[PDB]
Amino acid sequence: CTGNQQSLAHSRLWDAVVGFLHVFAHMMMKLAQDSSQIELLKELLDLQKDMVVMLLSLLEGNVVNGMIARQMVDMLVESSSNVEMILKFFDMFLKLKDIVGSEAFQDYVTDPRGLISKKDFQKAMDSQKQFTGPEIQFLLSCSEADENEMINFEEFANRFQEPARDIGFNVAVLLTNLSEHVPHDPRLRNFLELAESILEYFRPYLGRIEIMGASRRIERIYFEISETNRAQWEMPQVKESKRQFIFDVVNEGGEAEKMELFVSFCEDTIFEMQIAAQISEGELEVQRVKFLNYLSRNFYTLKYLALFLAFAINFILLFYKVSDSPPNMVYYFLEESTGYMEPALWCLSLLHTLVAFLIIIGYNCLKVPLVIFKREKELARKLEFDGLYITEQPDVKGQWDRLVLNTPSFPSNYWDKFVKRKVLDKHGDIFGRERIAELLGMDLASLEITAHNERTWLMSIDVKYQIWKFGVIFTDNSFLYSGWYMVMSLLGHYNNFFFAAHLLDIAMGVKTLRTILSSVTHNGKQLVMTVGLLAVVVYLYTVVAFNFFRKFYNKSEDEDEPDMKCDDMMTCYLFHMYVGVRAGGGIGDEIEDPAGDEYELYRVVFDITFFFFVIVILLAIIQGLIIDAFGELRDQQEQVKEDMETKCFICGIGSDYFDTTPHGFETHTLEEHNLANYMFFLMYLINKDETEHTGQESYVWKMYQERCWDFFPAGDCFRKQYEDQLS
Amino acid sequence: MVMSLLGHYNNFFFAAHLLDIAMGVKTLRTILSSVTHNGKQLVMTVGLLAVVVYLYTVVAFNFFRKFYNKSEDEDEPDMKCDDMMTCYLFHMYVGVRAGGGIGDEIEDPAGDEYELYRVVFDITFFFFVIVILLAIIQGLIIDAFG
Amino acid sequence: ELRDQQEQVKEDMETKCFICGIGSDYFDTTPHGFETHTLEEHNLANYM
Amino acid sequence: GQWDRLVLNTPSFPSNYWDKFVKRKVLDKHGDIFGRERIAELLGMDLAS
Ligand SMILES: Cc1cc(C(F)(C(F)(F)F)C(F)(F)F)ccc1NC(=O)c1cccc(I)c1C(=O)NC(C)(C)CS(C)(=O)=O
Ligand SMILES: Cc1cc(C(F)(C(F)(F)F)C(F)(F)F)ccc1NC(=O)c1cccc(I)c1C(=O)NC(C)(C)CS(C)(=O)=O
Ligand SMILES: Nc1ncnc2c1ncn2[C@@H]1O[C@H](COP(=O)(O)OP(=O)(O)OP(=O)(O)O)[C@@H](O)[C@H]1O
Ligand SMILES: Nc1ncnc2c1ncn2[C@@H]1O[C@H](COP(=O)(O)OP(=O)(O)OP(=O)(O)O)[C@@H](O)[C@H]1O
Ligand SMILES: Cn1c(=O)c2c(ncn2C)n(C)c1=O
Ligand SMILES: [Ca+2]
Ligand SMILES: [Zn+2]
Ligand SMILES: [Zn+2]
Repeated sequence: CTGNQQSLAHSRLWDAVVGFLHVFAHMMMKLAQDSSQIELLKELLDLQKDMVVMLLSLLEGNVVNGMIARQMVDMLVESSSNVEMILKFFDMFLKLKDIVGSEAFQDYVTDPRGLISKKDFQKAMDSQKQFTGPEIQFLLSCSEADENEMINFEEFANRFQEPARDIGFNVAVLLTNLSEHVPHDPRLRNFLELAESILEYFRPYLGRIEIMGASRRIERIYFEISETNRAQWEMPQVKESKRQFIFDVVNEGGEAEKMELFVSFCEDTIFEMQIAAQISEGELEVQRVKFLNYLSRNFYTLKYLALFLAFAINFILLFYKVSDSPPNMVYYFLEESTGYMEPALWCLSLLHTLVAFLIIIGYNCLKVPLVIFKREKELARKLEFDGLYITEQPDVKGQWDRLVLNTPSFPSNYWDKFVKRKVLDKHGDIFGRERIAELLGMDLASLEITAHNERTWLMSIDVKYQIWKFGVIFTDNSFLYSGWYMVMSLLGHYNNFFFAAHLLDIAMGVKTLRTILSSVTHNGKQLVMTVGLLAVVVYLYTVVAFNFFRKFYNKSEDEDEPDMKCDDMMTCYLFHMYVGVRAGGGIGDEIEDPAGDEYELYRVVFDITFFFFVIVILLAIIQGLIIDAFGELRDQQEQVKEDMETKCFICGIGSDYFDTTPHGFETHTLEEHNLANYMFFLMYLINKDETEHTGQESYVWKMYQERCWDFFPAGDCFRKQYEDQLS
Repeated sequence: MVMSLLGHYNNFFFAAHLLDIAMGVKTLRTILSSVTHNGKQLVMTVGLLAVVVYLYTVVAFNFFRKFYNKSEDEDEPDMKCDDMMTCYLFHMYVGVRAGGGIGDEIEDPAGDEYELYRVVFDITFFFFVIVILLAIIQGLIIDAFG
Repeated sequence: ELRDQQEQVKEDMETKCFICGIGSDYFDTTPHGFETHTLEEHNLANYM
Repeated sequence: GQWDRLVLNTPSFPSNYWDKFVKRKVLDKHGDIFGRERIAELLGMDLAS
């Protein structure tokens, strides 16, 4: 609201702030000289944290060159000599941790207790040339004396770091906000170099983002990112979902759902991260949980020991021979005279059947939730928004899903556990409350009569919900492939040739191969037709042979024994389709010459036409289709890599508009619109309270809690509105 | 230099310098870099050929050993498909080069015993290998040239 | 080629208006801009 | 890189790269931050002398 931000811009509020600036720079530098003064100083840092966030919330709704920004900067330079004293206090107490991490001063202490001598550590700071002369006696006075041989550099590093943590980040926000807001202020240029160390210690934990709300203006929004949110973001199990999410959105997804899939992806990744935090490192439950944690943690590598074994049980098997007298036919092993192979074969079989099971359990305990999360989310959301069932009517998927609504735990992974009430209330009467409570199993009256508002897993394991979950998982594809790998492994103990069907998983995983495997199924609906066309053409050329050319079809040399393959038309047709399309010269290559004048010319056309139509055209098209489907699937993976280096993926502005300066597009992508920044912003919003969301924060949040996507830039990024007014 | 020097050992080595015409002559040097341009995705295709011919060797070693008698002599039986390490080499040697698939080099399935199954074995070995993969490869090669 | 003539159609019908020769970019400066434009401004069904 | 980490001690590291004073430059610019004497030992400069 401007009407308050105008009145605050015209009082003596700056002159109030200047007095608060002068008391802050002098209270700390007096209070930093005792251990028994530290209780007071933590309160002071939390106070000026709340002061500068008032300055930030005063500087929201800010234009690039506005007088509020200009009254902010001269007030900082009317309060110069103290505001560097607070800046140098942040600057000295941050390099103190980075200096003491060097081994040059751990070598300067020879005490095994760690109690470094004061004058010894005094010349240590005098050895490095970054601090000043008065700084070390300021630091020696900050240190404890303890018979002048003990400063205890370890506790001295982190003592004044954790209470000074958020405020040192927060002051860097305001400095980098205003410097990004107004250009050409050399006092700010004096300020930014004076506070360089607090920038780089608080640049990775910072994140920038740019949203456009509040009557068509984009503005830089800033936030904190924890160490924990960046730790479980740079995991490959999270990253593999992203690389797929990059693919199927820019390839087949339109510009509309791009953002809707993005926040859905932001929902799903946030999920996997919760369940990865769940598994991060009488007692039957405890032992089993340790077992599961061990499994899932190794899960990525337990697949490699399954691949090895399987490539070994083969090199062994590749040594079978057959004979009558078993040293009827008795399959046995060559016995190459190495370590007894049979024994090792049995051992590896066992293993390959165990290390499969423990590949199934891992999948069940890792990738299941994120699927029974994707289903629950999508369902509930297409329920309380589109009113799928109560108003409209369904898709085998939908019919199957119309089974858990009665369940007492419908939202079992979808965080929102109140999606029951919402739908009822929003269609309360329109479709009959009691009817809706019956459909959803809420128990209406008693439900709302729940005392909550007013005032042994096997033991109670709901059956019906388990049935729904198993149905949906068995409907999954990747679980079916792991079920097939288990079933083949198990069946292998029946006959080791089945340990030659795991041998085959090298293929379905090895990238360049997996493409060649999807080629067939990519357009089978238009390759099966071609095969069928081959079947019908060979049919038509079989019928004529069965009406006029039966005479020639005698593939038996024996004078007496006549074969006459072309008598039972079901036999002639198979003869053609078996040795016809494989002759390479057509059918006429496998029958007697037409030298006989009888129908000689007609057969001379039958041969040539069968060859040309089939073995030159169709046995070509097919190959054609195949090779092609292999080429296109090698381009869909190309266009992505192309455009991700050409478009911003948030706004549809190419790289040319950001090529009018070095690293223009690069910098734009790297800080203006890193989508990682957006996904972090979503987590930061979800984490903090509601009573603390600032204006723009609460605004974007409340436009998210009802699924409106008008707060993404999509058309201009802070260099099309203010391009002229900023250099 | 090493080939030239070794040539004095046996003049056929003066047929390895003969080959430098190639590595310098532009239009050729391209054809030579084609193979190494994407070998990481052509070696995989070869390997896929190896594995498919393997899978079609195993079935022949479990049900079709009977047919694999490439020796005409009445007495002397060859039976190439007895030592699986022998049957697999027989396939990978005269299989992918038949141009009509493996079924072009064995006795006819006229015998009703497993006649239909062999009529599918032949056609599938031909289609999957000699029409698809021995095509892709050529494909990869020609492309890398384009 | 006969598999591309059927491609270009599906491409451009999602790129041009078919009544005015204005692409989808000019109607991309707002959500569903091109979509709304096609759906009410120029549904040729409306003309017929 | 590992192989290149062999000539830094050599008395003639910049043998074709015209700049033959690239020894001093690096020392001076990281003079203390990483220990002069340590850097002179790494680069075979013989610091003081
Ligand atoms: C380890 C491995 C390496 C290679 C390499 F080719 C590559 F280059 F790709 F890495 C090689 F390293 F060998 F060179 C190929 C496949 C595997 N196999 C598995 O990961 C594995 C093992 C057992 C059970 C299952 I399930 C799997 C497994 O995850 N399979 C699939 C096919 C990837 C599962 S899916 C159908 O994609 O969901
Ligand atoms: C003279 C010549 C002509 C032709 C013509 F084909 C062309 F049209 F290209 F000019 C021809 F004139 F014959 F038509 C082709 C190759 C040569 N060979 C050499 O230059 C030669 C000789 C000996 C040792 C070496 I080393 C070379 C030589 O430089 N080789 C390479 C292969 C170019 C060296 S590299 C691997 O490229 O570094
Ligand atoms: N808004 C964006 N516009 C264009 N490209 C983007 C955008 N956001 C991220 N990227 C892309 O993300 C990539 C970041 O580099 P990086 O290699 O780390 O990611 P990756 O190639 O997908 O694989 P990974 O990060 O897992 O190693 C860059 O290619 C960068 O272009
Ligand atoms: N003026 C127009 N510009 C671009 N596209 C148009 C225009 N008018 C109609 N269309 C196209 O007509 C299609 C309407 O969707 P719809 O699927 O119903 O038609 P269809 O795909 O041709 O087949 P059918 O309507 O018979 O089911 C949209 O793809 C829409 O882009
Ligand atoms: C896991 N999770 C989310 O993913 C989420 C949320 N609110 C919004 N989202 C996206 N809550 C409360 C939540 O617990
Ligand atoms: Ca508030
Ligand atoms: Zn952008
Ligand atoms: Zn129009």
